[PDB]
Amino acid sequence: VMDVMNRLILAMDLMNRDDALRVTGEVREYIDTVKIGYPLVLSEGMDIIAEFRKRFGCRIIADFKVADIPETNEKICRATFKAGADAIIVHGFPGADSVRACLNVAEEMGREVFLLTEMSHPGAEMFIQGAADEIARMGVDLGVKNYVGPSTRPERLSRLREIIGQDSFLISPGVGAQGGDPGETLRFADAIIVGRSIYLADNPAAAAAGAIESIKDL
Amino acid sequence: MDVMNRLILAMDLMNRDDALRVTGEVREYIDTVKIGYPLVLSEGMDIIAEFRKRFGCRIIADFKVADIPETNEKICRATFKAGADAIIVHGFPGADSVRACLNVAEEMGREVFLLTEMSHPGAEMFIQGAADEIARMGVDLGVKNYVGPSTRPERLSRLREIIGQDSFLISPGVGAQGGDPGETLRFADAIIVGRSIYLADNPAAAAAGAIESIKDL
Ligand SMILES: O=C1CC(=O)N([C@@H]2O[C@H](COP(=O)(O)O)[C@@H](O)[C@H]2O)C(=O)N1
Ligand SMILES: O=C1CC(=O)N([C@@H]2O[C@H](COP(=O)(O)O)[C@@H](O)[C@H]2O)C(=O)N1
Repeated sequence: VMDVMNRLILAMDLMNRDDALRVTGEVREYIDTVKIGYPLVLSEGMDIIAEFRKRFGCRIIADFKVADIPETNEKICRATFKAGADAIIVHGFPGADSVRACLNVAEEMGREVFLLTEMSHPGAEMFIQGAADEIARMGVDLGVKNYVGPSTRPERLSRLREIIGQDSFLISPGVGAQGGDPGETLRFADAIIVGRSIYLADNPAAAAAGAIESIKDL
Repeated sequence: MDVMNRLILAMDLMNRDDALRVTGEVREYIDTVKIGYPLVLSEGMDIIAEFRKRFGCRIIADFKVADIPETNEKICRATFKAGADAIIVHGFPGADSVRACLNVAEEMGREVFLLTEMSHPGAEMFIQGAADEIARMGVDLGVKNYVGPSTRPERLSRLREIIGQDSFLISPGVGAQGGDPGETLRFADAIIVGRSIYLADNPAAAAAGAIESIKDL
C-alpha cells in the first residue's frame, strides 16, 4: 500500500492555482499525499496535477468519484492517469461493471483505484448507507484493495474495515470541518483526509502540525 | 427546454479536432450538446466556450455530480463559470447534495438535471431499487429536469409517471446500448445519442437517419 506520510492526506479543494499551490507548499513537510478533486481541476485544468508533481514531491489521488457507465468510466480513467494521477476514486453504487471498467484501466496503466463505499454527509443515509456493506463486499470480490469510508460515522467505518479486512488500504474524509476526530478515525483508517481544517486555517502548516501532534502516538 | 429534433448529441470524443469536426458535421440536426468528462478532462473546460462560439448550441455538462453538498456547490460553480447551461447530478447521494446543486443553478441562471436510474447493466445492482424514491425526492425538491434509461422502457415510463408530463426528461442508451429511438420518445422529451453518431462512418447520415426513424414523432 502507498506509504502516506503522517497518515494525513490533504484535500486540496481551493479553486485557484495560486492559493492551492501556496497552501500545499506550506504543508509539504507534513504531507506527501494530496487529494485533488473537481473543484480545483475544473477551475485550473488537468495540468494542475502536473504542476503539483513538478513543485512538490507528492502522490496524487484524483477524487473524481467516477460514477458513469463502463464505457465512459474507462475514458475518464484513461484521461486521468494520462495526466499523472497515481490513483482515482470511483463510486461503487453504479454497480460492478462500472467498477470493473476502472480496475481494468488501472491495471493496464499501472495505477490504483480507490472504491468509495459510504459517504460522510447527512444525505448518505438516504440511499448509500443501506447499500454500503454490499458495495464493500462487491469491492472485495472484484479485487479492490483501496477504499474510502466515512469518519463521521465510526460504527460504519468500523464495519467497512471488517468487510475489507486488515490488509486493504482505507482512507477516511470528514475529519475536522465535518466533525470527525483524527485519532478515533485512525482506529480503523490507514489515513485521514483533511481539507478545510487545514486549507482555510490562517496558518495551514500550523494546522497540519497540530493535527499530527494529536496523533503522534499513532 | 426546447431541444431541436428531440436529439441531444453526446460528444464523448476525446480530442478537440475530432470533437469539433464531428459536431460541425451534424450541427444542422441539433442545437443541444451534452459534454462530459471524457472531452473536458482531455481538452479542458474552455472547450465549452469554444462550442458556444462555433455552434451557439445549448450545453449540458454531464458531470454526474456525486459529492457532499459543499463540494457539489464548488463543482457547479466552476461548471457554470465555464458556460454550461445545465448540469447532470446523481440523486443517489441524497437530498442535501442535490439541493446544493439546485442553489447554485438558481444563482447563476442554469438548470439541474437529476439522474435517477442509469442505463447500464450494473444499474440493476443498487440504483434501480432506489430509482423511484430518487424521482419522488426530485419532485419534493422542485426538480423539473430528469434523466432516465432508454435501455429499460418500462422503467423510463415509470419515471415519467412519477415526475408528470410537465417535467422535462432526457434519455441515454439509445443505439449502441440497445435502446430504440422511437420507443424512448414515447416517454422522454429528448434522446441522448453518442457512439451511434460520433463513431459512425458518416456521422451526418447517422444523425439524419436517426431523425428519419422518428420523423413523425
Ligand atoms: O464521503 C466523502 C467522500 C469524499 O471524498 N469527501 C471529500 O473529502 C473532502 C473533505 O474535505 P473537508 O475536510 O470536509 O473540508 C472533500 O474534498 C470532499 O469532497 C467527503 O467529504 N466525504
Ligand atoms: O444512465 C446513463 C447516464 C448517462 O448520462 N449516460 C451517458 O450518455 C452517453 C451515452 O452515449 P452512447 O450513445 O452509449 O455512446 C454517454 O456520454 C454516457 O456517459 C449513459 O449512457 N447512461
